[PDB]
Amino acid sequence: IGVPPNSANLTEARRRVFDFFRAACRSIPTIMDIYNLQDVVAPSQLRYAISAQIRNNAHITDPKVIDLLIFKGMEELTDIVDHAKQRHHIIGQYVVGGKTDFLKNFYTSNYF
Amino acid sequence: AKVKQTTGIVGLDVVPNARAVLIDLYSKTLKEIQAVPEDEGYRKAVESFTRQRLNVCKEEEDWEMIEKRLGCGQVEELIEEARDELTLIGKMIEWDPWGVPDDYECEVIENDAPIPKHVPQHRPGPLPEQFYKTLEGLIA
Amino acid sequence: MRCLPDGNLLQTKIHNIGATLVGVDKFGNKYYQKLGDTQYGRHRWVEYASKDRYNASQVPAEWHGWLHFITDHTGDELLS
Amino acid sequence: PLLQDGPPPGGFAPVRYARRISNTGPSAMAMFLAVSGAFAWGMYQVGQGNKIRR
Amino acid sequence: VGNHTAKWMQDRSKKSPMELISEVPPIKVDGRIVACEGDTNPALGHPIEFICLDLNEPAICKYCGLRYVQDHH
Amino acid sequence: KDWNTVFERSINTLFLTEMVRGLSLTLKYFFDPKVTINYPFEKGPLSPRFRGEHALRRYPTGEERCIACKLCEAVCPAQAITIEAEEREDGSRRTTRYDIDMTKCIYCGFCQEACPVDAIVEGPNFEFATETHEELLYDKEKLLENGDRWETEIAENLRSESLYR
Amino acid sequence: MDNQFIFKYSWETLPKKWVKKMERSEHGNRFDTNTDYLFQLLCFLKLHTYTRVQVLIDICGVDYPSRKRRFEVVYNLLSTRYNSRIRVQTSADEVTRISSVVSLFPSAGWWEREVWDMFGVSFINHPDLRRILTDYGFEGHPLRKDFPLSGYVQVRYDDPEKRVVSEPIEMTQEFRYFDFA
Amino acid sequence: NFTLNFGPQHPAAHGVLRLVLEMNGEVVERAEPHIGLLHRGTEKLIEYKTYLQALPYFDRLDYVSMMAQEHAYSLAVEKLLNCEVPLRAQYIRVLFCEITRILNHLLALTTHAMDVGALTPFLWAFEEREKLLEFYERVSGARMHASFIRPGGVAQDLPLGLCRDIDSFTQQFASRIDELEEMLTGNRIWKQRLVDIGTVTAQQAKDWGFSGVMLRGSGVCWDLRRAAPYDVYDQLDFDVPVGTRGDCYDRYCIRIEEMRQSLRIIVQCLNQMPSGMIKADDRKLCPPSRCRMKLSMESLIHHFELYTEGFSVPASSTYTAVEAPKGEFGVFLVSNGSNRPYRCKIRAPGFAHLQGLDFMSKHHMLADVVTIIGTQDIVFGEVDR
Ligand SMILES: CCCCCCCCCCCCCCCCCCCC(=O)O[C@H](COC(=O)CCCCCCCCCCCCCC)COP(=O)(O)OCCN
Ligand code: SF4
Ligand code: SF4
Ligand SMILES: [Zn+2]
Repeated sequence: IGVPPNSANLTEARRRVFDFFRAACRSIPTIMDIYNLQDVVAPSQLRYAISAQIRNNAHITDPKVIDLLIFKGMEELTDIVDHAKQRHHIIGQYVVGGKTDFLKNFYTSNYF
Repeated sequence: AKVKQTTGIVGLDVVPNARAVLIDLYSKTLKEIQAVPEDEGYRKAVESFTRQRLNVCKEEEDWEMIEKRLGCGQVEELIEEARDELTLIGKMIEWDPWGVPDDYECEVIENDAPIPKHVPQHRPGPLPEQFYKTLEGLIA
Repeated sequence: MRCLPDGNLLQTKIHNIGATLVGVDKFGNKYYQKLGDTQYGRHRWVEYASKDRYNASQVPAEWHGWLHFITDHTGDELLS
Repeated sequence: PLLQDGPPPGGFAPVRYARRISNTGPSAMAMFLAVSGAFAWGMYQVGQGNKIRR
Repeated sequence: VGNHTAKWMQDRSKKSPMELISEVPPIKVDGRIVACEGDTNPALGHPIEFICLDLNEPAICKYCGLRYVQDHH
Repeated sequence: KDWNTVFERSINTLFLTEMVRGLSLTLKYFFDPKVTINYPFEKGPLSPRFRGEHALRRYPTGEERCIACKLCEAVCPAQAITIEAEEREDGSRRTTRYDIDMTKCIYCGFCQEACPVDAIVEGPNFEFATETHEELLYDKEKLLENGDRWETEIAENLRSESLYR
Repeated sequence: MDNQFIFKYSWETLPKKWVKKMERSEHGNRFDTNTDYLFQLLCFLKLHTYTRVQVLIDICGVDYPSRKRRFEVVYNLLSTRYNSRIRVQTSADEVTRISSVVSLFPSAGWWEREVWDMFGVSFINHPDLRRILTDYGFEGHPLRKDFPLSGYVQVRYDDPEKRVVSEPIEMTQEFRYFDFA
Repeated sequence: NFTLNFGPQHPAAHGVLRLVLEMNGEVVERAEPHIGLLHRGTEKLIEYKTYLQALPYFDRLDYVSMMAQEHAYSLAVEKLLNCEVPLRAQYIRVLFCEITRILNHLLALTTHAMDVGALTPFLWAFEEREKLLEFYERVSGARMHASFIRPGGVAQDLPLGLCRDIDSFTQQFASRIDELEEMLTGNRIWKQRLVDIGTVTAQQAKDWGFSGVMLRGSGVCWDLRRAAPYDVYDQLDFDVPVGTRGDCYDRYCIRIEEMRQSLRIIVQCLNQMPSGMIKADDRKLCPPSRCRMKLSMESLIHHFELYTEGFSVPASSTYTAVEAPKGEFGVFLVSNGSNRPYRCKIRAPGFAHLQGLDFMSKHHMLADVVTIIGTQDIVFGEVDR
């Protein structure tokens, strides 16, 4: 319940990561119901987005940074579930549901 | 000698046998403090004020005389403080914070910028003489 | 006859009984006083020229201070 | 200027700040006696009225 | 009527402040210096400004735009 | 404790004796005169210090008092004042733009305290509610119209208050 | 119990390794301690007969971006028994959790939530550590010096969605920074 | 347990009050306030203001006790500057602080009474409130957010005739207090709604950081005006009422008595009011007179400096507290030597008091929750900042 002490090493931090990932995935049906996503996106895409977020930070080696990331992820999950702010194609911070990029940006504006 | 009807403090029950309770608590304290190294200032301070209070309690049979000579609140509050000191003595044995580290450094600053008379300032007044006896014994 | 539907105007007509006319402004608003003590001696009020469609913003500056007890000078003395 | 808002010479008249005691009010026996006597005499009158109605 | 006044004044019924101040004739002074406060009561005007009248052209108070000239020379 | 005191307590409880006093002094106020003000024919009292709608003032010659020193803009706690200025055609230091966002302003009067020439003031008007937000974005010409409309009262109040500030 | 007695007695009685810095000043007696001794120091001050620091008045953070440990956490405490005030401070960074003092002072619960919300400092053994002041789903810690005054997002009613929604900010008139230095 | 989500979106019960309660029938098992609905970033805004521009933020924290927070902030700035305030200004400050205390207590008592169904005392008390608002407006030109008390003293001197009108108010206020009391104090329904409701022990009050009436109701004799006096409070006679039961009824009685003692203090301030300056004479921190600035260079320069850059405060930090009507109101001010506060932490008593709602309301009826909220005297401007 209470905020745990910082992970002593990468093994226990990885264990906390796995626990957070399980808790996030198990809450997917509740999120699908709350945001009415049955005809918008598959549950596996939500799982895939969560896992991709975990993977993009796979280079972190400091257990304290991992603990902080897990705490922030838990808070964001709690706000998504308990205090949902429905938009359409967007849940929280994730979008749900022949020329190079330079030319497009140049046509857009002078600030890239 | 008359029994106290109220302490006037909500939740602070009257203790009619406050003298015996205080004597037992102080004796317990003077025993349990011996687990602290003799050189530690905490031990000397506790022994000093605990012995003074215990002597006052032993001499005076009327709790009103104990409250008057001590200058420290009702006997019920003196009991709260004694129990808290015993609790603190237990935590401190367990923490074992004693001794001085090898590369111990400590910065003292005595900032003397004055403040106006009119701004809020705590001016409690002088403590009972035992506090100063305890302090001077600690310094010496 | 405006008294029957407009009760706000009726209260002014009633309390005008026995009042002293202090002055009239350029819009025709009439200013009255009593010199008694009911609302701690505050007995200044204005009867607007338009018995319908009266509005508080129709009080000119020279009389606004007198009406709000800001000054004891009437609109006439200020204008002079 | 040299004139500031303040108390008059001698200060202001003293003002009370403590509660004032109003009054005890009607006596208890008096209320018990009035109610009891009204009950007894009125029930006697109820009997008289019932006899007349009959 | 100028470009400065046209930035804010969109009503031409009244004269602009620039024309109004220009219509006030210069105040004649006995002397080569005059102090302007912008009001008969100095506390209700502008900070006191001392103006030299050595030039033939009327001298302008930089706070209220009042103009002063030497009466004799 | 005693039959008399127990009886007196019982009667008082049964006969609601203490409820009578509240009824009585509620009824006393029923016949007294009322304190209600018959707005808009009658108004509440205000003082010469009252901080109402801002206004820009002129000298009696018609010249603007404001010299675009920008002190009011600097001090404004709400950043509700926006000024632009330049040399006028006759060389005068004058505003080209003087805006007050009446919806940012906190009506604190700091601008009036800061002004060195009594140009900007909070006048006595408080009845200026509008139907649109844009009408509450006052520009320089509107403020000068306010000053022309309220000049006599503003000057009287300034005469009154010059002995304190 | 004056600030001369508190300074001298605390020097004589406290374990030495608890206090790194001691200031005596009319601005307040101040003790600086490492994060690992904060809890024990506060428990000592609360329980000890000659201090009886029973009231935790508040906890607040201060951001110092030029410091390796940028956050300073300040504990303002009061002894109604001796009519005296004490300030105890410790430093912290963005990832290092410090001990909660809720078990010592129940009043700390919300003040710790506030420190976490405003600055991002986390508290070990805090029973319920979530944001308390900001909007749900808020990102960032507004009282950090690098957090912009107007933030990053604003809200408005969106008729097509029939709801209030959040978008990146757009300022009609930007905040003007007046540098008088 | 079922969960009742109570948010009164109206000033009947605060207005941004939001409560999640767990109930066992009509019995409250746990009360969880949700706050931040009035969090406006005051502490962040202040860091972008000069010390003078920051002052109006303090009127808007406990916006029923405006001048008290003004006073606390001024005192903190004076403390860091080592600035000496003239005696007349000290007396005016205390006089206005006690007027504010009366304004706060009238509002708190009668809004609580209206919440538990007594309608008339609200109207009766708000007329007296209107008279006191008139004193605010006569000195500052504002009914509520005066920004009148400032570092160094007060913005302006009293207008002629104000002291006489205040004396006239004091001559009749005791009867108004008596009327409120006879409406409430002895009434059996009022006692049944307040006696043994929200009991607080002295240990609980200390543990949860309670102050003011919330602390004195539990028998703890503690008032900052006597414990850590400021301005001219040490020259004034007044009593500190303390409770014996620690419940809502004791706190109601304490607030009534505090109004009586405030009346006493006001009378003393009126009689002891001295002549002289209302602003500190140090010409590096206070505005010159209008006539001086229009006549003297040094004065003009100082006026320009003061209203553009503001004064500097030497690098330091301190905590300053006053006995606000709602309890201990404190400011932790950090200065870095510049003309803007580096950090301004505001310590609001309502924050501690509302945190205590869970333990206070445990095992009480649903209808007692509003009673306990009323006895705490919560204003969310200071809770949320
Ligand atoms: C021409 C004028 C006509 C007027 C007609 C209407 C009169 C006005 C009625 C309205 C008065 C105000 C109403 C608001 C009060 C409502 C609250 C009532 C509370 C209540 O009932 O309390 C009970 C006692 O009252 C009671 O019990 C009430 C019933 C009393 C009946 C009396 C019974 C014995 C009388 C003696 C008879 C002996 C003679 C015959 C042999 C005891 O409950 P509690 O919890 O409040 O306790 C605390 C006691 N402090
Ligand atoms: S009243 Fe205050 S906030 Fe409004 S424009 Fe004037 S200085 Fe700025
Ligand atoms: S209104 Fe006054 S303070 Fe503001 S720019 Fe004009 S002269 Fe300066
Ligand atoms: Zn001029």
